Amino acid sequence: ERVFQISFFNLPTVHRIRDIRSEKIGSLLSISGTVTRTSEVRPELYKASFTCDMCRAIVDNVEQSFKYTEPTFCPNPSCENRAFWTLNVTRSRFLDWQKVRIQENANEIPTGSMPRTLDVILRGDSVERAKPGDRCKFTGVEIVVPDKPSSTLLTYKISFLACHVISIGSDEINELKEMVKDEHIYDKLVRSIAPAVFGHEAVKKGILLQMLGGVHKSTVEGIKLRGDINICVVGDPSTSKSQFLKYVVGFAPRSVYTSGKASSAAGLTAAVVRDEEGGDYTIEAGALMLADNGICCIDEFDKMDISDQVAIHEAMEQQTISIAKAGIHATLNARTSILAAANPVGGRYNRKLSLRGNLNMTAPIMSRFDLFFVILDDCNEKIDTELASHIVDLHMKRDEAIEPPFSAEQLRRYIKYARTFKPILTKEARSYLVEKYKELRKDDAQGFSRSSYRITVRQLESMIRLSEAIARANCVDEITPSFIAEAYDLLRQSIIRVDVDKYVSMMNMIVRKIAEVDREGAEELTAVDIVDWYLLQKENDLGSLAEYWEERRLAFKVIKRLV
Amino acid sequence: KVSRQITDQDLAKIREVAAREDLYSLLARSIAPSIYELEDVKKGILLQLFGGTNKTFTKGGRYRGDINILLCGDPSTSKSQILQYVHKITPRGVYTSGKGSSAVGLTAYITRDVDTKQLVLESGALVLSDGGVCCIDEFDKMSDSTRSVLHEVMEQQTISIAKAGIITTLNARSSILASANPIGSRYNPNLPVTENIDLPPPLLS
Amino acid sequence: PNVSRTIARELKSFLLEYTDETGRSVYGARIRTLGEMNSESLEVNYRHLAESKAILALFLAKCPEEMLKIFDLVAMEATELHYPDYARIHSEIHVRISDFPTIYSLRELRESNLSSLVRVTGVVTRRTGVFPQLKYVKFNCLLGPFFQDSNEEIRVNGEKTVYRNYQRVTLQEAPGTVPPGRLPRHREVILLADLVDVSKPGEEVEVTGIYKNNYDGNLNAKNGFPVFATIIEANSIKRRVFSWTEEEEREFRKISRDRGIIDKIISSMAPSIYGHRDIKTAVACSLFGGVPKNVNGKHSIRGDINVLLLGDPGTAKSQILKYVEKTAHRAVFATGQGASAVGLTASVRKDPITKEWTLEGGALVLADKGVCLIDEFDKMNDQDRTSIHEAMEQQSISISKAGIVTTLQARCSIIAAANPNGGRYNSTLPLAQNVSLTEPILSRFDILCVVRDLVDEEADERLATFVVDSHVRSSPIPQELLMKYIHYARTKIYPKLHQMDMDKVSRVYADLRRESISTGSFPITVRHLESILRIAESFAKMRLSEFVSSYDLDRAIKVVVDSFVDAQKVSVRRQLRRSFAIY
DNA sequence: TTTTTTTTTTTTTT
Ligand SMILES: Nc1ncnc2c1ncn2[C@@H]1O[C@H](COP(=O)(O)OP(=O)(O)NP(=O)(O)O)[C@@H](O)[C@H]1O
Repeated sequence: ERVFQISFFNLPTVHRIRDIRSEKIGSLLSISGTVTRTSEVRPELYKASFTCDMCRAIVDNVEQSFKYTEPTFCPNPSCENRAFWTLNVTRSRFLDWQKVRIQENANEIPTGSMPRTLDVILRGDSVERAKPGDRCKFTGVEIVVPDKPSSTLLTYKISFLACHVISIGSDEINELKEMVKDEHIYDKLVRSIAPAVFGHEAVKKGILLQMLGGVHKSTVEGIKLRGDINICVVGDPSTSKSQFLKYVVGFAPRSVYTSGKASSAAGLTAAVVRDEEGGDYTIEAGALMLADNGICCIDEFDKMDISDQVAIHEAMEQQTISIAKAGIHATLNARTSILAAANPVGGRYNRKLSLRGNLNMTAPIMSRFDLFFVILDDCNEKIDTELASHIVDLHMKRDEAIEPPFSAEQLRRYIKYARTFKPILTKEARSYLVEKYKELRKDDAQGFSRSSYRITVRQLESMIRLSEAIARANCVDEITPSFIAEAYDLLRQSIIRVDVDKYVSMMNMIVRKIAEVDREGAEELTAVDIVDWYLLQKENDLGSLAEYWEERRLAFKVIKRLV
Repeated sequence: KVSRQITDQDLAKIREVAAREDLYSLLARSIAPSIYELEDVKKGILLQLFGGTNKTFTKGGRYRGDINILLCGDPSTSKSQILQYVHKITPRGVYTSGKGSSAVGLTAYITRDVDTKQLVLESGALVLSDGGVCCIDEFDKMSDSTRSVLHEVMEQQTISIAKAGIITTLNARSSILASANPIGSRYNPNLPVTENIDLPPPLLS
Repeated sequence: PNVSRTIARELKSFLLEYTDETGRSVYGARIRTLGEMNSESLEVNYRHLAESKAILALFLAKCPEEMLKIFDLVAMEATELHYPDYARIHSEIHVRISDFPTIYSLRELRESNLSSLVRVTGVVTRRTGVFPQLKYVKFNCLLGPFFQDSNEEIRVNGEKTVYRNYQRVTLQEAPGTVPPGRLPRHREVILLADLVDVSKPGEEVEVTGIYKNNYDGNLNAKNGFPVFATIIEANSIKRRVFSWTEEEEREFRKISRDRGIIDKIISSMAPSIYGHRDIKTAVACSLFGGVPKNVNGKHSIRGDINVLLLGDPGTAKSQILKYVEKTAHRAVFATGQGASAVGLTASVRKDPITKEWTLEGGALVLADKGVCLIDEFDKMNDQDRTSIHEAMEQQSISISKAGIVTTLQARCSIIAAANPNGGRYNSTLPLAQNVSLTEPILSRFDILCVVRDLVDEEADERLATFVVDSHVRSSPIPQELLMKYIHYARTKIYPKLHQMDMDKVSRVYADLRRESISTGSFPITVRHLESILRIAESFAKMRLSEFVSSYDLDRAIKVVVDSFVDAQKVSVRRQLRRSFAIY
């Protein structure tokens, strides 16, 4: 019950595939490069029991040669085989193995080249540890393989093996206790995130809060609720919002990022690739695959158009995406935040634009990403000199020595710690979140062309999924009224960034005409003019000629009611 | 053998050329011996091969030295001559036309090895340019999937290939010069500039 | 060893007279079951083996292979005491062996897992038909009888040889459960006897069987080294499992006796949802299916329900559809288009090398007797949408490609979810102004589900207090029960109306259509009328009345009413006052 | 005692 496997590492020097020569045979060597086509693992004979050999020799050992046949060699005595082996499989101990062909890396290879590459076989428990696309340190063992010479009583080639492979190519919570003491690490975690960006404030938070997880769980029975969080940041190009995005990929784990129109469609969707060839239906990932459980990023929704808009929105509700070309029936685990930034369809604000018509996209995918968090970037003279101050300090190669209060990597390990929390407010002061959410829609109630949306029933779930991450921020669980208050108002800005029964229609517009106009003007002149712009917007949503006339004689009848 | 380690004594011949006053003009006039006037072009293109410096920070950064430059004017300016020239001087050069460019065209064709029957990742015209200088014709005339590899490397300064068997998002960093023409091809006197440059001013930003 | 005969002596004890949950051995009940079911497939709980002796259970980790060989041979005996027969019936039964974790997935497998019992699971993929295996060699004499083979038979004969089923099945791990970056490495799995052909292409399933390798095998030149290929033969198979039994069902009818069970299943269908009791009615209504039903030897009409759910942003809509999957025994989730696998075309592809064209079923084929679910009709091309309109008419699919005349059978009910043109509420004008989809494909659907709204105050305090109460986890029928429920009734109960009280719906349909002229058109058809009975028959199946009571209609009718009524524009102010008598 | 095989038709797809 013992078979021991040797591995040697930290080898003298990395050698190229172009460096591969016959001298290296039977010798240790370090090489690294990209995977191609990992093949399924199938056992190594090592030793076998095969016998008899005519008729039972039961001889069990060795036969470890590379064929691997056969036993039956020089048995028993007296069995005199020759004969059958006969193969005895059960006593044979097996191990591993899979063939993985490595490709030579692009950065080193001298274009035009077309890198010439051979197989790395994984013999040893070091098998399977590899992942496609990565470069990895290997152990040499040049040797050779059978399919120019022939053994007269053949053809050979390079077979690369490694007895050892690495994928290259504690007390810091005591740092974290020190960090989880302060009140101030809440604002600290904020000014410490992206130095490459200046100002923009609240939006920063969400980014963090995006890397931070939500509940993304329960409550049965039934569907998994969200969970997650989502942000589409917008503003006039030159905004320097993209500086956020490279910060996503340049900070966050397993970050997938593409802005392009061309994915294409599938894309985050599967292709499906046909012909493979040979029976085909080969299912592309595509795109978002390793993106699963990660922060996905896009630019310029104008430049992904409308075709795929809701097809990447499958994961924005179901959180998983099935994919149909008339391929084979499938569904895919997508669970991810999707953050992005389109440039506004006017290129600017478009103050007046309700953000709904601001985006050039549909509420199902729009209402779902919460929340957008508008930033318009403008000139201001001081600010022109402050952009000429700090943005300059970024322009600066030096001083680039200005630093955040948090070392970036310690912020990451703080997250990897903050990713452990599963904070839950069961607390009865979530009653306050009701009133809040109630008063969240009491205002958006009119106009329905306002921030509404509604705002969406999902924005209650969103209201929750905000304080989910607020908790990981403050590291305590069960949250609080203050915590959600943060997030609620925090929505409230970017919903305000969207801002710029006979007599129930009459007392509607009696105080509504003044609601849109008595703040922006006098609410004066005559009584019947208030009727005349109303014969404009009344006729279009009324459902008869009779419902037109009670939009007439009632706009008469309430006038002589209040006159 | 064929159809560069620097010697020491011409290095102080370099600094000798450095004390020479007109090296900013001089080398430029040595850039394009074929072309008359347009000295701001030789000027710029001089500074193109000297373009920028690497900022690696602690992390992120990598704004590089990379500089794109557009040029255009009256049709056939001898722009294609400076492209066809500078293209050849370069350690890694790149050149193509408008309408001869698209998204699918310049990155990772990932074709089969053919004769050995094995799919092997191929570098597209953009991966090889990584470092050095690209060149193209008439950005007004580029297709819609064209610019989709551009929106991709201008800032990302990388390229993302996850498809088929193997996944790599690999870097591309190089300065670039595309020749072009106004829509006219005369851009006509007066007029607002943006439309006259074709394209929206957001894309030109 | 012969000492294992003594093992065989005790396992019999665990195998037959063992009892669980206050007597009533699962054994005697199943033996008796088939038995009466004579399906010669016996199923064994590992729940029990661990509890009693964990030494027989570790025997599954050494060599389960032959352990079962005598094991089932005892069950036979144990079954024989119960049924002194089967000498004339099958004369052999092998046990199924329910779940034994393990709980390994796919790609992680080691040679240490060979010859020892292993549970596996994954999604069904391209499969062969059934070829009978040879088993025991036997002839007229004529050398003698030989065993064979799993599978060698080395190192010529036979006549009366006892044949058995054999089917080889390539199964691949779910693209959904696929770890990222990876290609779908896959496994070959053998099926025998009752286990044969049970599984069906494209579904998640459990394969219980042990691993085989041997031998060389044939790869060789692709390796250069000894490699014994991966094959796994399943001692049993279970889909991603549930079926009713005698006791559950006998209690289950005791639910069916009470008046308001129909009412109960209403509040049960949206357990975490709340939302509107309005729609769920039509949801479990559709979900319950209906009588086929044939008029000899002609058209079978339709017993299957066509759901159209109009959408609205932020409405529960996309959340409700997916309840039906883990609800339904059988379903296919297609989303809308863009799309979700598959695009619902039934295609035909020529197989590798030299073979003529194999026919791949449209996901509907996967969904037969079940229900197909779609959302977001704004996102469907006019290309893949065509064939939708087909299935709900013929209850089948007929495609184009290429070289083979065929027909199929599609019994799929259909749940339509689609977001309104543009944003929230679209036609203050007639709702015909709402849908982008053509009316021919619209009226095809029997239940027109409208959702809302422009904000109301109190109802959201209602739903959302309920919501912040829902998320707190981190009258409804128990959910195990209601799936067992609708399914139980869908394999059995077959409702019929009597013409006596049902002329009333000819006259009252006259009432439901004469002024369906009064405002707009249509979205009625004569199919629309046809569907009403299909709505009632379902509730009858929930009441398990076996034939339609008058009230069973009142359900259906009342549904149809406001299914049409708020679907009408504000002019529906009048349309209310007419359909009153249809209350 | 084993030998030896890539176009043409159609398809589903951005
Ligand atoms: N009773 C309820 N009413 C409304 N929303 C609910 C209810 N219960 C839960 N929700 C939540 O509200 C969300 C709204 O989902 P839904 O409106 O269907 O997304 P969607 O608008 O359909 N996206 P799309 O299908 O593209 O239009 C659900 O996913 C739940 O998280």
